[PDB]
Amino acid sequence: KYKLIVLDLDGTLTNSKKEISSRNRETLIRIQEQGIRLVLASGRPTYGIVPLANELRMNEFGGFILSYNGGEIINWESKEMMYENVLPNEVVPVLYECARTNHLSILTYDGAEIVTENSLDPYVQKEAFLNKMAIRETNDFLTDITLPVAKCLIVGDAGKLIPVESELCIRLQGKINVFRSEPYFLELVPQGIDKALSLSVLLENIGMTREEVIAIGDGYNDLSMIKFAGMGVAMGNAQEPVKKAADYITLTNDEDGVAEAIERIFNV
Ligand SMILES: [Mg+2]
Repeated sequence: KYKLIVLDLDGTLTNSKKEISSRNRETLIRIQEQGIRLVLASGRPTYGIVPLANELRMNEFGGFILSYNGGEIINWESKEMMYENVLPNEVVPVLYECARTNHLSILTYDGAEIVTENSLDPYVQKEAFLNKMAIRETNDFLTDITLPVAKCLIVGDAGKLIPVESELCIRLQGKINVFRSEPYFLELVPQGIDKALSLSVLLENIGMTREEVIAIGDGYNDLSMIKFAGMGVAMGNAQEPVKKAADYITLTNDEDGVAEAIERIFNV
């Protein structure tokens, strides 16, 4: 029946320490050794997902990474890029100028580094810590980044960040996707890009149907993929409308809710 499991990271696969428990790690290696393919799907840049993919040995079992909210899909065994999307270059100065005017930091990603004009902003430091990426600070953001980029982030207290969200939603005329993940992280990613849409592109490419997929997540950004999957699973710490949309509600991330769901579905 089921052939593929898609997992969100923060609040889902990882615990409150942002680590993968021994139980989740061992159940996920087992189910892959048994032939089930794993997908990690996250807003994180690819570099922030890689250590986890390697810990789960996905490079050995044909796993996929869906990074940047679905903007990139990579086969982690072959390292072949299946789906790639970037922001229109011409929108980047508008993002920069809005951040500047609202005195908030903007960042983007350039290989192994986060690039920003303020490496001392605690929210920039938060994103770097989470993704284990060095920060390269610049005084000329637009000159010092390598374009095109898969995504930018504007960061700051929600009270200051929400009006930036509102202003860019209006000004950008739908040209890119604008939304907050954490309350202090404003995601700026290509138009249309979300986890379910990108999952659907993966399935079409590998010849699978959505009835063959389990998706597990917690946040409103996972709602669409939990509905799309044949078996949508909400974490016990999920948003209430996410729980209501799911086919199954599991335990919290800290309670190994991923392993508890997988073990009820498969015989490991
Ligand atoms: Mg999450």
